[PDB]
Amino acid sequence: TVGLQLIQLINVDEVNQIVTTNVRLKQQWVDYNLKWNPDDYGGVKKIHIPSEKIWRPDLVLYNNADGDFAIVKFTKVLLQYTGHITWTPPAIFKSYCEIIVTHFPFDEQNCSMKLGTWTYDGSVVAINPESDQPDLSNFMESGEWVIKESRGWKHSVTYSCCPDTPYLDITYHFVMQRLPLYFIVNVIIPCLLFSFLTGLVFY
Amino acid sequence: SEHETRLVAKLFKDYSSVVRPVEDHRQVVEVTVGLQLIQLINVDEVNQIVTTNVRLKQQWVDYNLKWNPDDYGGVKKIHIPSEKIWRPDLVLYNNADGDFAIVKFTKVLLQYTGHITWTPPAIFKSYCEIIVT
Amino acid sequence: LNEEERLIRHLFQEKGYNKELRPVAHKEESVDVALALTLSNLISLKEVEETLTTNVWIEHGWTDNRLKWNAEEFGNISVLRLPPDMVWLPEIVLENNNDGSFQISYSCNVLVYHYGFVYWLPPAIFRSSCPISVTYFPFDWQNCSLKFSSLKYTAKEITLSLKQDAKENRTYPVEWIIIDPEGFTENGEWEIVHRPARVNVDPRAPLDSPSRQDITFYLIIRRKPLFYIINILVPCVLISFMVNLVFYLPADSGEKTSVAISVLLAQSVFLLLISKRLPATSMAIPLIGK
Amino acid sequence: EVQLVQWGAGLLKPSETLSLTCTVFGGSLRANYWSWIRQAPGKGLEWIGEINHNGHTNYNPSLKSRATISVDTSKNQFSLRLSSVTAADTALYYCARGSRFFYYGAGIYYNARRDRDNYFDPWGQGTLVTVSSASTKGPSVFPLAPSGTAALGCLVKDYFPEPVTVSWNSGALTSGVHTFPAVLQSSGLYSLSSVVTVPSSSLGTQTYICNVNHKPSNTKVDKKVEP
Amino acid sequence: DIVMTQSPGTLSLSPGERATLSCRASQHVTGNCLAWYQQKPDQAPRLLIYDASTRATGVPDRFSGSGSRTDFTLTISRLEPEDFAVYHCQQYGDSPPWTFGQGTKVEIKRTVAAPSVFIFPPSDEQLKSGTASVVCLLNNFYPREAKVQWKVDNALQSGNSQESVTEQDSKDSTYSLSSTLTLSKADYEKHKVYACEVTHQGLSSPVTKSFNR
Amino acid sequence: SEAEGRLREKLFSGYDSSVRPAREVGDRVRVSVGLILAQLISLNEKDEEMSTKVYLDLEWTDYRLSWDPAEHDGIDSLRITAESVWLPDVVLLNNNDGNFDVALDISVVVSSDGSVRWQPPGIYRSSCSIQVTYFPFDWQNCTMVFSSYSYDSSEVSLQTGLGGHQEIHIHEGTFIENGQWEIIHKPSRLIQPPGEGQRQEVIFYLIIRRKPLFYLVNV
Ligand SMILES: *[C@@H]1O[C@H](CO)[C@@H](O[C@@H]2O[C@H](CO)[C@@H](O[C@@H]3O[C@H](CO[C@H]4O[C@H](CO[C@H]5O[C@H](CO)[C@@H](O)[C@H](O)[C@@H]5O)[C@@H](O)[C@H](O[C@H]5O[C@H](CO)[C@@H](O)[C@H](O)[C@@H]5O)[C@@H]4O)[C@@H](O)[C@H](O[C@H]4O[C@H](CO)[C@@H](O)[C@H](O)[C@@H]4O)[C@@H]3O)[C@H](O)[C@H]2NC(C)=O)[C@H](O)[C@H]1NC(C)=O
Ligand SMILES: *[C@@H]1O[C@H](CO)[C@@H](O[C@@H]2O[C@H](CO)[C@@H](O)[C@H](O)[C@H]2NC(C)=O)[C@H](O)[C@H]1NC(C)=O
Ligand SMILES: CC(C)CCC[C@@H](C)[C@H]1CC[C@H]2[C@@H]3CC=C4C[C@@H](O)CC[C@]4(C)[C@H]3CC[C@]12C
Ligand SMILES: *[C@H]1O[C@H](CO)[C@@H](O)[C@H](O)[C@H]1NC(C)=O
Repeated sequence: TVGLQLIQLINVDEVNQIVTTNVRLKQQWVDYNLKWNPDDYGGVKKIHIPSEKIWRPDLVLYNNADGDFAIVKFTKVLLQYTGHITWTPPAIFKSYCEIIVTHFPFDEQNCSMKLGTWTYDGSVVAINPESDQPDLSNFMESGEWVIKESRGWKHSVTYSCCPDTPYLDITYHFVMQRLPLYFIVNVIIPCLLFSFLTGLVFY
Repeated sequence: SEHETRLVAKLFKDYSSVVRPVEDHRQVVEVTVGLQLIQLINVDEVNQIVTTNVRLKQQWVDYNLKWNPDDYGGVKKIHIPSEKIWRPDLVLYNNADGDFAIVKFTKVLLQYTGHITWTPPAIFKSYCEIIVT
Repeated sequence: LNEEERLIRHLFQEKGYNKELRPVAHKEESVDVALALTLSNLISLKEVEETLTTNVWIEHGWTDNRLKWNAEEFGNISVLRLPPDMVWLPEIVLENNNDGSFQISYSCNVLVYHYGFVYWLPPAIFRSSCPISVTYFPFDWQNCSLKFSSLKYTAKEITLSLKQDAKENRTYPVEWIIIDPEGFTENGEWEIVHRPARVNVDPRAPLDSPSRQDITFYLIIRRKPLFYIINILVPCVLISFMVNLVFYLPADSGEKTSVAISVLLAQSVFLLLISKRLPATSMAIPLIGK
Repeated sequence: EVQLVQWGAGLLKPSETLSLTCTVFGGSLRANYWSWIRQAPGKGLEWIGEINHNGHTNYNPSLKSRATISVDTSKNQFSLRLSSVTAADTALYYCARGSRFFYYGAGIYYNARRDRDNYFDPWGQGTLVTVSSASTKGPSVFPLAPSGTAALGCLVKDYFPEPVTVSWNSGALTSGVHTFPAVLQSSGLYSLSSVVTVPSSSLGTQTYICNVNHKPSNTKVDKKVEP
Repeated sequence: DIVMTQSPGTLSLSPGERATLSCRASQHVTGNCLAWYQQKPDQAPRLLIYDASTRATGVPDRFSGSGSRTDFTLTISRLEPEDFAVYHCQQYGDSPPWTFGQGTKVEIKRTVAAPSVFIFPPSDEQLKSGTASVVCLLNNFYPREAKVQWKVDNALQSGNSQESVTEQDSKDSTYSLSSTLTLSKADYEKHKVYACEVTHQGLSSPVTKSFNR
Repeated sequence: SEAEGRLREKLFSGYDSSVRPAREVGDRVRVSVGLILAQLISLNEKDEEMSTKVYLDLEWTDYRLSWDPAEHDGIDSLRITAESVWLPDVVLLNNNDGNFDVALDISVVVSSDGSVRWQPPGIYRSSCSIQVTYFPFDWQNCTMVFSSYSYDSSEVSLQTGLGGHQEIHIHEGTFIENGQWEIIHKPSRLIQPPGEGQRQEVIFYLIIRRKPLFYLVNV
């Protein structure tokens, strides 16, 4: 189970078409060989283990622009006695987003993050969304953008050559609206003043 | 060098880099510290940061790292990696946006008497009050 | 995964796999390493720094006969995912980087098939040197290259080649950069015109040199000059042409030289604007500079 | 258990086109390369060519201009066509399974490659191919008359095409019989002899008859051999 | 492109002995990719060894492969009656074309035995048709090496005879050979004495059988 | 590779890569130092530093890494990861950014007689005092000083790589020429200590002339 928490929208780079965000990538799965009976260990029902010591899914941001492709912050995992593992590493995602500049600075963007297991197909590792939407409960307010909509979709692709091997991904998309006050004040009003001053020569 | 190989094996057989290198815990480790300024890289007045290239020569004595040269073919001084031994943890208190401690762990020169000389390099980005009057 | 655990134990523990040795029967043999490159996206081309930033996926294929097993004996397992640090690797690096990052970014798992074939698709962000021809700027096209070779192995130890497609009645080599039509979207300022791939061998270099062999992927890219047109060239050209109005101004207006010198000042401001956008190279004067 | 069954006409005339077909049972053509190999009498094995299920072929350089190998996956068959045959192409032809062929990857990375294990473990039964300008003919059978053991026999001369069978006394006499391999004469016809050694004391008392059969001519001869 | 040469050519060895067959490559065989095949009469070749050392399925422990680079060996520890066949080597490590060796036949060794020689004149029936065949039989000899010469009135013949040899007998393990001299009837009548002279290591001196026409 | 594995196991039994190879006390390791310039990346006048991409060329001998080829299937050389062998701690002393080391350790080539050759890549930022008097019609004298950081001249002796030109090697075909700088001279020199702690140096000098066309057009 994969869930995305968006902590902050750090920056939108319209030139290189890169969205940089701070995220937490919650990943939940059962490990068959990491079960125990708490009664045999003094009632210990959960422990904390280094993530480097265990198998993990190899989730990669497929549409990475120029940042890290996979998790580099190997924080500890919470392991329950039932073998359930929760791992919530942080990351800074730099994702490509096709920026349409037609209505700039009154523009709206649709920036996505496509996540998938790089080397495992759907017949060995299956990924499912945790929720229909990204978790925005701990989202810091942006002084430049307003997130109008957010939604996560799972996609499964089967190629005609290999009908028994689906390839899975989860794409989280954000529809965002620019706040135009900075450009209105700093750019549009001076240009309007010059345009008005242009006509005064004829009087 | 077979003699130096044997000596290095012997010195670190039962060595501990955790405890201070003294025969008795009530003794004080005496460290001689010298700063060599190689370059004044930058004086940023806007952010009030001085970047300098330095060597931080540190000299002390490790009681447990001693040997008789006659037992090792006359080897009197060796170079060993600094990460294996106890070192003083010098820190730049007024570090602004650089490293607090030494991060470039160059080799130490060790004499048969246990005298250690360690001369690491560093880039000190220190904080200085810039009077612009 | 009793069977995968048993198979990994058999391949590595029981048979004593040594990743430091190449997969050859004798030292004089060379390992065939096939390479292909997928351009995920062209991040940028910085003219002043003369640097190309790209996101690429490097498809490696080779054979390791020590990693062979008969699948029926191991639960019909046909493929294994393994960390790349467990197996021997062909240490392919970007030779012509200009930042010191020679290697791939994410060391993903290798896919090892039961017939000994090793498939490895690491992605990478590369920053490579691309000297810039400013002669026709902003109507210019550039020619960048990504030169891949091995510094830890020479032509005596590994033989580099392009990916050979063999799905049809005639095999052929993949002599171009792969661009996925669904996963690729063009850079906002650069359009790819050509994207060839070549195996370069220096006849004069010795076989035991790392510089004997390389595989180079080239990008011929055309600038899309709409931004520079709209925001620089039309204002600059119109303001420069505006100076000719002084000949139609009567001398009694007392405002001819003011108009002319003001046009000169505006051109100076434009030159200040343009000086910050191109490198200070001496091969040619840029077209806008001309 | 993969089985290879060959068929095709073995008897051809110079300048014609040999055509052979090999059918696979117990397996598909997709998983392997498939080769044709010829063995001349008193000579080593010679590889002609190979094909996979996609129709990708490799050929011996000495036979590339005349040999064409094709594949038909619907019937699980692959065929050899050798053009402009001469007497030098007379040989025992085999089909066999070569190296394994595998597919890997998905999408634009889907590809195929062969394994480096091109040894021929399963073989066809073999088809004898003879290229002659000769015409079906029956043998003449002549006695080799006995002159303490005696020898006698029958000369089976000038026949085509192989084979002839020879027995003695309707199969009752087998001890001491030697029937020689046929020799091909310059005329283009085959000759052989069959001989038997017997006690010289039996030459007066025992009858010796060689029974010769050549099916292409329905030749059936019982030749009594006596001193 | 790679030429394979099998050195022994023919190996006459007794049952229960140890056989060693050699294969030589004109070029390095990459990866020790060498296969050994066995071929009995009237049968297709059967894979014995692959990868130069690995026994194929159903291959007894008596067969063992070894060697590397350009020198490879097949060893049969104890020879059984069923192991007397033709053995081939093949290389598959350096792309097509795939090439074999010329083969090495392993024969059974027996006590040297001399041929019994017989000569047969042409039959009246054959002469009626205009040709004359004279047959010389060498029966039940070993080893295989033998020489037959035809003399017509003490004049050595050349070009007008053909030989045929049987395989080794299933029991005694010996060989028989026929030599047939073909003449026109007209040439046959031009001469009186027809003779075949046989040399073999079991004969103290050459044996002649002859007749007078 | 099994024979190579046996040779590797034999060579590295009891081998200490942190110990300088000296068969007798007082023996000095001769290290031949040369440089190949792959790209003159830049000369930043504001920061006063030259950025270069190079390949070092370091040659020495390690008696412990010798073998008889006839006893090891005719193997007369090996490629070994550089961290597994003793290296001379040769660094760029006059680096400006604080980076002393090579970009990638790669492998060493070890011959059967104990000779070791190492050609690691390096991206270097070296301090260069800019002579500003005749800018932009100026020429600069930017040095790259290479020396052992720890071992003294009594332990490791340096010499200019040659085999003999005392120059920076530039490959005529593959060299990335800088569009703002022309290389006039490119010598190398061995600097002895004055007159233990004394250390030799190998200095590679780049005398470069700026091509001032831009400043002629824009200023
Ligand atoms: C901003 O941009 C983002 C893009 O980055 C954009 O996001 C799109 O949002 C729309 C919704 O508005 C998405 O469309 C929905 O996708 C749902 C998921 O589709 C996938 O999963 C389907 C289910 O798979 C399972 O079940 C099927 C059987 O049902 C089975 O075969 C599978 O194996 C599996 O078990 C799957 O069917 C679907 O496959 C379809 O699409 C692919 C890709 O085009 C195609 O190749 C297939 O042939 C097939 O057509 C896919 O894999 C889906 O459930 C959902 O369906 C509802 O709506 C449709 C409307 O037509 C109804 O018909 C249907 O009954 C449902 O009610 C819908 O299609 C879209 O996929 C997003 N895109 C991406 C890439 O994330 C935002 O909208 C943009 N925001 C703006 C502009 O405001
Ligand atoms: C391999 O396949 C290609 C493609 O089918 C064949 O090329 C075609 O052959 C037909 C002959 O019937 C021509 O009409 C076509 O014009 C050819 N080209 C194409 C693009 O179809 C090729 O002949 C095949 N090779 C063999 C030996 O079978
Ligand atoms: C006086 C008017 C024409 C304004 C001045 C226009 C000047 C700046 C010229 C110089 C080069 C010109 C461009 C060169 C090539 C093309 C062709 C086609 O792609 C559309 C127009 C476009 C892109 C031109 C637009 C106008 C242009 C930018
Ligand atoms: C592999 O082995 C299993 C167990 O014997 C068998 O059921 C299966 O059919 C075999 N083949 C494949 C491709 O699974």
